[PDB]
Amino acid sequence: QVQLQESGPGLVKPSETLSLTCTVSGGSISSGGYYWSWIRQHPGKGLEWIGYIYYSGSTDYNPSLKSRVTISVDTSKNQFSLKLSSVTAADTAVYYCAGGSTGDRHYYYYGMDVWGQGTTVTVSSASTKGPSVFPLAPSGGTAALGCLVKDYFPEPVTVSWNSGALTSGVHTFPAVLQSSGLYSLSSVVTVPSSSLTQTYICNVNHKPSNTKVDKRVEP
Amino acid sequence: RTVDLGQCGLLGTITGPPQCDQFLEFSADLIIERREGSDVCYPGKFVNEEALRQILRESGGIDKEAMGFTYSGIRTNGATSACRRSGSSFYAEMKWLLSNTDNAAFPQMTKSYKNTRKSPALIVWGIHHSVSTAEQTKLYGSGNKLVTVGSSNYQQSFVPSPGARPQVNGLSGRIDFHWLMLNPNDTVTFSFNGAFIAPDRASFLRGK
Amino acid sequence: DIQMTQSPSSLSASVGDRVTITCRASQSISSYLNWYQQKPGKAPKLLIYAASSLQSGVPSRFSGSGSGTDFTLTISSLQPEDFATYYCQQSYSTPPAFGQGTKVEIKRTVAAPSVFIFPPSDEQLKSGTASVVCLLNNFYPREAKVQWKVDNALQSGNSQESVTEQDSKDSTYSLSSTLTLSKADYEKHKVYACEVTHQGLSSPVTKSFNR
Ligand SMILES: *[C@@H]1O[C@H](CO)[C@@H](O)[C@H](O)[C@H]1NC(C)=O
Repeated sequence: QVQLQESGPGLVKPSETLSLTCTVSGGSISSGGYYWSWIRQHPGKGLEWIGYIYYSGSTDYNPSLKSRVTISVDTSKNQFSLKLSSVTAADTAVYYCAGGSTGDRHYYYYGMDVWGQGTTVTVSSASTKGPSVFPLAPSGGTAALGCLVKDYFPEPVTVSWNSGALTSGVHTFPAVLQSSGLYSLSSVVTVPSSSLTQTYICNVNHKPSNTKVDKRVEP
Repeated sequence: RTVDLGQCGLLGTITGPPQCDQFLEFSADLIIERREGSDVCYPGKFVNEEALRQILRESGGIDKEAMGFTYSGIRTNGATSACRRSGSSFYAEMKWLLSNTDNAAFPQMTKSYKNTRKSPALIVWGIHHSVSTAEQTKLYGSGNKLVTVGSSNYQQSFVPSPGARPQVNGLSGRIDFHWLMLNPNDTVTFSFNGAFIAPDRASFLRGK
Repeated sequence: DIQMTQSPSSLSASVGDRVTITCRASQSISSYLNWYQQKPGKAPKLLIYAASSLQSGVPSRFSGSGSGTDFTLTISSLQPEDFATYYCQQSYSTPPAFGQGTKVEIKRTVAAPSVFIFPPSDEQLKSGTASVVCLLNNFYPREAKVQWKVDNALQSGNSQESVTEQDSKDSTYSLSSTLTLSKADYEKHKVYACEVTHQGLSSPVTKSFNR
C-alpha cells in the first residue's frame, strides 16, 4: 500500500538548482523493502533514469548527470529528494519518483512497481503568470461547451467539469505555446442540447501561480 | 481472408445491383476488385466514387441495417429492366419512389433516420435525372423537383436535370448516388417531392 | 553499461489484433527485464517483471517472454484502452536502462468529425483580443485540414491548432483550431466561418456565426 507523491516548484531559473521531494506513505522509507529512484521524461522523449537511493543511504547516479545530481533520504520525514544543479532548458521535463520492491532472487527483481504522479519542471527565466478563463458556448441533438484557458506560465493547468462529476465526452486539449511566450488551451465537453437548464462548470487550477478559477457556460 | 468481387463493383455492395446480391454484407480483409466489376444496374455513378472506394478498401466489409422508412400516398416499388432478377427489379438497398399512378401528384415528404449505433452509419441516396421532362412528369408528377439532405454536418440541395444521355444498359436517364458518414446519435433528414432514390438500409463498416 | 534496443518505435493495429513489441539487450541480462505501460500524461505502470511475471491485476492478454538478450511483450487481443507507449527496462545491472519506447496506436474505420464554432466571450473582448475556436470532435483518421474565413476572406497565419491523444474508448481524435485577432480586426467584420476537410466528408463542412 506504498504510495508516492512529488512536490516542489514547477519553475527554475537557468543556472539555478532544481529541488524536488517525494513523500512516501504506507511504508517506512528505510525498512529495506524498497529502493527509491528518480526518473525524468523530456517532452516527446523516453524515460531517463537519474539515480537510485537505497535503505542504507548509498546512491547510484546516471554517469551523465553525476556532476550535478544529489539524491538524499530524510527518514524523519519519510521522504527522499532530488537536487540537480546548474540547470538548462534541457532539464525541462516531467520528473517522476518511483520505488522498487527489493528481492531475494535478485535485488531489483520486481522492477519499479510503485510510481509517483510526476511533476512538471520548466527551466526558464520568464515569470509565473496565472491564466484567464473565458467561456465557450454556441446542429441538432448534441451541443458543445468549453472553457478557454489563456495566457499562463508555466505548465501545467488542470481542468475538471463540475468538480469531476462530468467526465465522459470531455476533451482538454494539449496546451500550445503562443507567439507571446504564454500558454493557452481549451477544454470542451459535448452534452445533450436538451440540457441547455443544467449547469456546466469548468474547474481550472494553476498550481505554480496558486490560481484556481471556476466558470459557467451558456450562449 | 479475401473476397473476389467478380462482376460486383465495390460500390455496388452498398447499393446492391443484382450482380452484388451475394456481397450485400460481405466480410473480408482483402478485397479483390475485377476490371469487369460494375457498380450499377440502372445507368449512373457515385459522384464522389474513388473517395468512397478508398474508405471501403480500408474496411473489413459492411454490415447492413434497416433505416425504417415507411411511406404513404406513393409507390415504393419502382422497377427497371436494367436491374434484372428474372424480371424487372431495382437496387436491393434502395427504393425507387414513384407517384401512386403515372402522372399523379407526388406529395412533399420528409424522412429522418437517427444513427443509434456506436459507429458511424454510411448513408447513400440517389438522384434520378429522367430521360425527359415528359418522363419525369409521368414518374413523379409535373413541376420542379427538389431533394434536400440535412445532418449536423451537411445541408445540400439536389435538383434533377432531365434529358437524354446515350443509352447505357438500355436507358438514357441516369441515377447518381451520394454519400455521407452519419455520426453516432446524429440524424439525417431527407425532404423531397420526387426524383429521389431513397435508402432502405444503412451500412456500417466492419473493422479490417 | 548495458543498453536496450527497443522496436518498433510506433505501431498501429486493429482491435483484436495480436501485437508484439521486442527488446534486445547488449549482453545477457538473465531474466531481469521489465515492461511498463505509459498512457499519455500519466506515470508509467509496471505490467510485467522478471521477463514473464504479470503484475497483479494486469489483464491476461499481456504476456512476456525471453531470457538472456532477446525479449518480447505480446498483447494477444489489442483493446482500445491499450493505446499507450510501452517501455522495456533491464534491472539486471546498475545503471538500469530503458528501451526507447513503442507507441501503440489503434486502427479503426473512418469517422467524420462533428464540427462546432465558438465566438469570443464578451469578457475577452473587454480585454482587447479575440479568440475564435473551431472544434472537430471524434474523428478518424488524424489527418484533417481546417481553414478560417471572415466575410469570405480566407485567413492564414493568425491561427494555431491542437489535437488530443487518441481516445481510450472509441479510438477517435479531437482537434481545436484557434484564430487570434486583436479587438480591432474582430469588430471590423461580421461573419466568421471554419471550413473542415476530412476523409469522412464527401465535401467540406462549414460552421459559422454572425458577430
Ligand atoms: C447516444 O444517446 C443514447 C441515448 O440517450 C445514449 O445511451 C448513448 O450513450 C449516446 N451515445 C453517444 C456517443 O453520445
